Amino acid sequence: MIVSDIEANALLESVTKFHCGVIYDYSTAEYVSYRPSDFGAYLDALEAEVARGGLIVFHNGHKYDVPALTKLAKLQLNREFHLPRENCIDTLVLSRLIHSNLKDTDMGLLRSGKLPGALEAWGYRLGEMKGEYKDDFKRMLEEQGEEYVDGMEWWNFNEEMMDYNVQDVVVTKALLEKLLSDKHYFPPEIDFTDVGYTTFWSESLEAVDIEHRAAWLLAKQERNGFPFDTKAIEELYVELAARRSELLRKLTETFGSWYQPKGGTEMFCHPRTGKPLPKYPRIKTPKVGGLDTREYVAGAPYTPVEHVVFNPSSRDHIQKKLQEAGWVPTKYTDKGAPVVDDEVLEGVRVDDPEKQAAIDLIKEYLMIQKRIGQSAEGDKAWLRYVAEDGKIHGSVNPNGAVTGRATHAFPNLAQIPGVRSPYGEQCRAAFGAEHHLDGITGKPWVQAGIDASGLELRCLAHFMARFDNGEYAHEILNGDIHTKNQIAAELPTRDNAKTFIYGFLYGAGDEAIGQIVGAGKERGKELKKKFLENTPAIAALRESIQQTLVESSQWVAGEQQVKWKRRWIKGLDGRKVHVRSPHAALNTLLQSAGALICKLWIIKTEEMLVEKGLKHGWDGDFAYMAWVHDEIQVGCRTEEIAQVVIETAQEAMRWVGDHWNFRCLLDTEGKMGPNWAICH
Amino acid sequence: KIIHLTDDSFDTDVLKADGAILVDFWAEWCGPCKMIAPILDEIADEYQGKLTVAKLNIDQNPGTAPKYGIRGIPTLLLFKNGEVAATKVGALSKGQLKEFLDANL
DNA sequence: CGGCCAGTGCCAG
DNA sequence: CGCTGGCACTGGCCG
Ligand SMILES: Nc1ncnc2c1ncn2[C@H]1CC[C@@H](COP(=O)(O)OP(=O)(O)OP(=O)(O)O)O1
Ligand SMILES: [Mg+2]
Ligand SMILES: [Mg+2]
Ligand SMILES: [Mg+2]
Repeated sequence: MIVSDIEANALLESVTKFHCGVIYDYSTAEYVSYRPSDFGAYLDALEAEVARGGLIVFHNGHKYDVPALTKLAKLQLNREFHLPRENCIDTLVLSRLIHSNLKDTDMGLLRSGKLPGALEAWGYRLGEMKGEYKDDFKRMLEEQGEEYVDGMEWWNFNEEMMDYNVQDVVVTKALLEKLLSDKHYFPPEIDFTDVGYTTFWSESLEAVDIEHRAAWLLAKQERNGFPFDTKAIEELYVELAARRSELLRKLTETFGSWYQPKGGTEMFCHPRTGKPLPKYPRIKTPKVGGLDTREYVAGAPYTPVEHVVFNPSSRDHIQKKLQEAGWVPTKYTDKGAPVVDDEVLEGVRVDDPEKQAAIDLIKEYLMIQKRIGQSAEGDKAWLRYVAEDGKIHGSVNPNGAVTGRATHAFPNLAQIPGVRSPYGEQCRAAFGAEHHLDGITGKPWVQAGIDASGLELRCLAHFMARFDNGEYAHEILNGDIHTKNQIAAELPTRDNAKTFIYGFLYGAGDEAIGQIVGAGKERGKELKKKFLENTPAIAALRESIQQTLVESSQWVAGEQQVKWKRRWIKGLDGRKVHVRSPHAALNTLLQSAGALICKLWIIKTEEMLVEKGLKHGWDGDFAYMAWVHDEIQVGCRTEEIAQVVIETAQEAMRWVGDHWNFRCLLDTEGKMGPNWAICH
Repeated sequence: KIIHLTDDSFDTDVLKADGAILVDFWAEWCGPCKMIAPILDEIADEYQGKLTVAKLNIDQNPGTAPKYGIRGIPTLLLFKNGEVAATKVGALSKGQLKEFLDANL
């Protein structure tokens, strides 16, 4: 086993030069540095470790180092270099699995200060390498009279860079050993720094294997990117910006501007008693002035103010105009500010008709800015992330949620507006295989969208089969459960029938329930009874969870103090799943189960396609474009191939279900089309 | 003796009035404005002959002040023949105003 | 005036 | 007590 780390001139997207590399061989216990001129030698060393059936450890190598070395090998040396997935170990992947209760900076992409809780120390030092090296650069630099530029600390190699590289390996090694010391994932009988790759995956907890495979596949997905129609979105921006301009015109005619205190630098004091009056706007006393054209005197105080135009985006402004119009809030916030959301906005009533109608313009205005913000103006807007290849390469953290679910960001391709919502079809149609032209033929590609049917209800069925002998599981397989739940709860749409149950099943209050299905707390109660009564096994399951985790707890003030017997649960693959709160214990169980099922699923799916002879990549037959929890979107070179993907996705799901001996049959539904609009 | 303006009455009551007009842009929430009000009441009785004191409440009439660059309050704009002749900002003393007036009328 | 940050509210599974 | 997440926009604070 060897630990390694490399330094390059840029991010994967445009890396073009290998600076240096360090390798620590457990077999010799020595560190070896490699400078620019040693690139071929560094690569040989890695392949030597592979020829021995060894292991190579990197910290975040699945997303950067490994795929960067392949690219750099072809560009700088005309060499074909491909480390096999089975030989690589990633401490970031490991760290995220064994310390899943903690956040991380995603290797410096996030600021540690805005992250909740504590951070694992070694991993922290690793994610801050660049910034620390940069600060040293600007320093060593300015102490020379030079000027710092862009990010010049990365354009050329240097011994300062070499030392950090060495330091990373020494820290990554320390991080490795601390993770390998967790007896729950790695049995203490084996010395994992001294065994071949086959032994590492077979003797360690199954989760270690599943997390590395998922990570290897999702890094590929990130590299495939999602075909995006820029022209369609730029033209959508124009429509919305125009509609936005008009609503502002209308609103700013209805609600006029006003003045506010600003720049007061002195407490106002009563002229007679000298008593301070904090509640009054601060003032300002001239000094000087007293023909004297100047517009000030001397002991004549005034109150500095500013002119402010109505801003529909400001909840403060809205709340201020509607009260003046006659509204009296009934719902306030912790800080005493009134609640202004679509829910209350839809129920606000006033006299002035123009003002009342204005409210809709306000709701439409906010919704439109929600769209413009995500697609065009916001920091993470689509139009800002579209790469040169006409694809958006969104980032994915395979194990960012406590439950084992993945997290998506920059931008979050997992929060794109649904087709059944304002402007969703246009947003949705903008992402799609049709927007990718084949490298050879030039013809458009096709999309294959597969989604796991009634996933978490089947997960519930599985866990309550030991209480109801498999009954819930039986009823599930009798037509769409969400549609059979819709009519039952006399609900409108199927999406809403889904929102209901999942709010119901994870302990949502009677009011919360009634709101969703949107009557009073009376409705959201008869409905909790009707369904909770139509299935008492859910009550048994809940008690076990409690009797297994909690010992007892108080309620001392606005918080919670609990005495646990054990504060985590065992996942479908044996990992520990942290339970933050007794009331959410059930959710943790089902969400975690669903997540692990979908993770093995996409893994098994791509594995079966490559087995059927298919090549993964835009230069092949299919390409993973996105994975949204229990849904995958795959681009296919021909209709024929999309037919196979779909068929194959169903085979893999049934496989997973058998793998973990699930007490509820698992199923998938696939659609073939040109984009995400038609494929979901 | 004091005139109370509105956005719609401003033009003819001020910009088309004969002689001098002393306009006060004020607001209920300002301490300095509350201090100067008393003074203005007396300045009205006294200059009843060669001056018209008129007030405009900036909250109830949001359209006029903007056109004048109101930056602080109370603001005292002295109009003559529909044109701003003078201007001073703050709670002048009864004794300082009279001067400002005398030295401008 | 752009960076930091709290308070809020919406988008998806 | 819905719970997992990301993220945008307002408004107070400060170099
Ligand atoms: N509002 C919610 N609260 C909690 N969990 C939810 C909520 N909505 C969805 N989930 C969970 C259920 C399983 C997972 C994906 O759900 P998805 O949206 O695919 O529906 P589903 O899988 O239950 O059924 P379908 O066959 O209609 O897609 O996310
Ligand atoms: Mg590194
Ligand atoms: Mg599904
Ligand atoms: Mg889905």
